[PDB]
Amino acid sequence: EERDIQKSYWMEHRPEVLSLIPPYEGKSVLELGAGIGRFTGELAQKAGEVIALDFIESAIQKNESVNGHYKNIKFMCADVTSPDLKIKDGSIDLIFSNWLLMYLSDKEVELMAERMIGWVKPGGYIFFRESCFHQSGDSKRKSNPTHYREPRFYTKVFQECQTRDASGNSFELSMVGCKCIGAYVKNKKNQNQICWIWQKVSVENDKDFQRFLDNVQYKSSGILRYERVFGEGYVSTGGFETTKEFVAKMDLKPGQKVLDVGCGIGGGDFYMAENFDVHVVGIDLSVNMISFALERAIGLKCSVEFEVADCTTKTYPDNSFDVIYSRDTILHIQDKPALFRTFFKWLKPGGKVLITDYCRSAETPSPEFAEYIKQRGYDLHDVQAYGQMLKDAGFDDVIAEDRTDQFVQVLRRELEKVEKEKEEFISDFSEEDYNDIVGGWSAKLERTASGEQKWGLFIADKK
Ligand SMILES: Nc1ncnc2c1ncn2[C@@H]1O[C@H](CSCC[C@H](N)C(=O)O)[C@@H](O)[C@H]1O
Ligand SMILES: Nc1ncnc2c1ncn2[C@@H]1O[C@H](CSCC[C@H](N)C(=O)O)[C@@H](O)[C@H]1O
Repeated sequence: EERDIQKSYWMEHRPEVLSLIPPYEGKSVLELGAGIGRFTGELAQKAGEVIALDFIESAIQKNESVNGHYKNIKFMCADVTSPDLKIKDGSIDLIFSNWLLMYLSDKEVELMAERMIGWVKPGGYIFFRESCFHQSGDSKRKSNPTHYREPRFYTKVFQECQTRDASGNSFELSMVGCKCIGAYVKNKKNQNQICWIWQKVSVENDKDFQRFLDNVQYKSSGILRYERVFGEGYVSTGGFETTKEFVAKMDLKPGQKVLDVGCGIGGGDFYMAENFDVHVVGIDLSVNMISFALERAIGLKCSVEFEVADCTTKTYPDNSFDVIYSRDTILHIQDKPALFRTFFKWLKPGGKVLITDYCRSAETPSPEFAEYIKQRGYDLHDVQAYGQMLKDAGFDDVIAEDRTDQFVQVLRRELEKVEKEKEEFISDFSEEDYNDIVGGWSAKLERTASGEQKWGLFIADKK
């Protein structure tokens, strides 16, 4: 039994947290797992009345020895899960705990959310703080029964919690805050102390609809494994480092307008807009790509806009853009000359096009390369011929560079990093995700080594 294991464990065995908890001056507070009263004394000094509870007799007795002089505390030795624990429903302004749910089974956490919402009055708060993430228990002794859960579990249990009064008003919990104890630092290892603040609200939601919405988002998230390999914000060759190199060639001036054809999740667009004070118009055929772009754009003050659109059918007025930019997108486009003629009209006189794209050697594709091209739906040309297409469309000063050596260098570095981080990659993602990346990068390196696959950089300008 969980109860016996946790009780046995516990038988053998601050200003920041208080600053985080909802206002408690004058209020009715229930402290669960009070221990010897590290918080109890502080709470009581401002609270109207406190109930301090712990299932270890000696702990709660020590609490009473130290804090008993505060006459507004009632002390209880009880297990929070016990049916015999009697606390008047709707009587509590604030339920406070600090390390507690980690000592309950998964089903008991669900039980406790229900007990807690019952105990708190409408408009009241629940605060809890737990040690999270499985790896937090790697160095744990076999007889340490502490549950180090993924934070998503606590969020989901409490967001689905529902109850009724008599008769028969529905109540749920809204999430007021989720906070990292000691302040969140990006990429910082071992930040596992997390707290939540929930408020009891009058509402009846359909949890199946919420699960549906979350599941739609989860299904759309495959692109994140590619972002992991390329770099935050990027889903093509070389991430930020290649983007910085190529954007420099545009000579972007403040106030210019850039079209990004195949904008993906927007990282290159944020980079251009923020660093060069240009307006970027980004289009991508994928709803899911644009969803991430829009989300990462929230809060940014740079001038970017994103739309789901097919670049082969989208229309813009003549002379709309100073620059048309595209990275590893146009291999999907079957009629490049038509696309380029459209680019020529969209660009203002004096404008510029910059494209990187997958290409092939001039030689006829091997049967294996041809089948790959067909399955993927690609339209590949040699670098010189691609350049000629830009010339044919009316562009001047066409530069067409074979950058395959750079492509290979970048592929090798991208693959090596994933391989060296295999365990974490798999924990964050999955084994199948890891295999997809390693397999795909290995195959690209095979096709480059055979001499069949190429990578090109194209720059041209208009009149
Ligand atoms: N099911 C349960 N019912 C009541 N108390 C419990 C419990 N499971 C664990 N506890 C108590 O929860 C406390 C956790 S340690 C933290 C104590 C205090 N909240 C503070 O932060 O200082 C322990 O004292 C333990 O005895
Ligand atoms: N006809 C089309 N119109 C617009 N985008 C297209 C398209 N065909 C393919 N794409 C998009 O082209 C993108 C290529 S991946 C690269 C995205 C981004 N430029 C970056 O470098 O990170 C994909 O997101 C894909 O959805």
